[PDB]
Amino acid sequence: ELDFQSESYKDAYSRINAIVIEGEQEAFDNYNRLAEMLPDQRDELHKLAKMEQRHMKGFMACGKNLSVTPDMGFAQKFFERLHENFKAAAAEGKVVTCLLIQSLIIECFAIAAYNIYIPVADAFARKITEGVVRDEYLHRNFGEEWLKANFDASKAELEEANRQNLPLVWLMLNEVADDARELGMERESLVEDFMIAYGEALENIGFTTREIMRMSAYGLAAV
Ligand SMILES: CCCCCCCCCCCCCCCCO
Repeated sequence: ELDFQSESYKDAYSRINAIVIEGEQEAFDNYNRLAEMLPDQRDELHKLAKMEQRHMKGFMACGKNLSVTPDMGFAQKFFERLHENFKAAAAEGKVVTCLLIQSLIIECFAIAAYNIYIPVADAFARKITEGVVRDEYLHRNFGEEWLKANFDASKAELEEANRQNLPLVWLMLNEVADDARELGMERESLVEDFMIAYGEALENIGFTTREIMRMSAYGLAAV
């Protein structure tokens, strides 16, 4: 009983949908830079970027389906600080920090958003998103397997990158709140599903329960 036609919904949608398009666009780029920095896995590293471009096109289609023009300007600025950190990190061969930003933080944020979105999405959008989500399950998380295979060498930079970057996702959660509520996506649910995905991700890489509690609390304990 959400009105996908009303002006509130389309308005909030212009920004939310833009965020996802932009996030996919930057994932595409990011996974290309990662293809350079790790030329060795560039094959698998190139397949993911392409996959996100597909996903990006899908969400664009979700936009026209609702006859909504996505505010791509607002979306660019939503990702800017994290995009800056990724760029700077990338410049300096800091591949661990790049993977944490893209493979862990960005992709946990998206998986959380997609699952909250589905049960309240319109028919077309729900289909695309179910597809996107399936694609994410049925492919290895590259950066996560890498970081895991390389944990001891990467542990310290990860903790640092987590301190530099986790708070920015926290800002993004607060910024996206109003509009997401309009779409029927509860803010509490998003924070919850994010932490669950991120915490599990940090476990898989090699962090202990105590380390995971410490690292997860870095955004919210400042708030
Ligand atoms: C039309 C999609 C609805 C879900 C919107 C989620 C609200 C904000 C989260 C955006 C996260 C974008 C990350 C994409 C990265 C891709 O790998």
